[PDB]
Amino acid sequence: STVPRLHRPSLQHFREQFLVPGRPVILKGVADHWPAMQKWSLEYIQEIAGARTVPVEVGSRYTDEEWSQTLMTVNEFISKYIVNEPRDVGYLAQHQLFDQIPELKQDISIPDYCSLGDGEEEEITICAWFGPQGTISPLHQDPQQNFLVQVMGRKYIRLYSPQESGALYPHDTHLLHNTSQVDVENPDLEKFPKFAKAPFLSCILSPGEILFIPVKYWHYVRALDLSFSVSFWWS
Amino acid sequence: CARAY
Ligand SMILES: O=C(O)CCC(=O)C(=O)O
Ligand SMILES: [Mn+2]
Repeated sequence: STVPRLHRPSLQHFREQFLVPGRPVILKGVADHWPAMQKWSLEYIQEIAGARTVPVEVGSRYTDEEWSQTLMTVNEFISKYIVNEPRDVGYLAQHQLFDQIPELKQDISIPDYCSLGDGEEEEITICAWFGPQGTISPLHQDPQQNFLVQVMGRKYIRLYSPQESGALYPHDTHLLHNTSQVDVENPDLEKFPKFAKAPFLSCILSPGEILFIPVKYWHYVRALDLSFSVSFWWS
Repeated sequence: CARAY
């Protein structure tokens, strides 16, 4: 089924119906007035961030054997992996761009819902996810609550509850134990038969929308267009 | 925020 969409729910409603039970939801009317929503174009990103060095993941999926990480300027990333017919998929993923470039922080806001957590605002981790159509983050789970805010483009997102972990065949190794062995959109059902019947939620996340990903909820993400998302990891 | 370590 689909992830529910709610317009600006009260803190108490979000707490009781979503945060405490650990249920995903899309929040509307919360981030649609970030300055980023109108300001962030490729040209703006080049002007504010183009000369800075960022880590770039190169390859279809971080679970691939050919996949690698490199360093380049934001201008180089845009030129090589977005605008010119790219030779490979590149992704500026999982990067604390707003600590690197404080000016961009003025264009976003931490959702007020984060104040319901038991952690300090100073410990909230804010990451940028910027890349072309077709980037894929394989199915994985994270150790904190997350608000994933879509600024540019759309993403297809599949969510599996922690209760379904046995059907998702987590990797055995330490570096990948938070990651599924299954390719969500083309699963090997001969090797991973339990995956076929595992229930899930899905959505297309569009600009101005926030997806709440409960702590430890398994999530898979594919960009459908040139995309920029901002995540807030909080407890 | 990493998933790739
Ligand atoms: O947008 C993506 O590719 C992945 C986002 C993610 O895994 C996160 O925000 O924790
Ligand atoms: Mn994640």
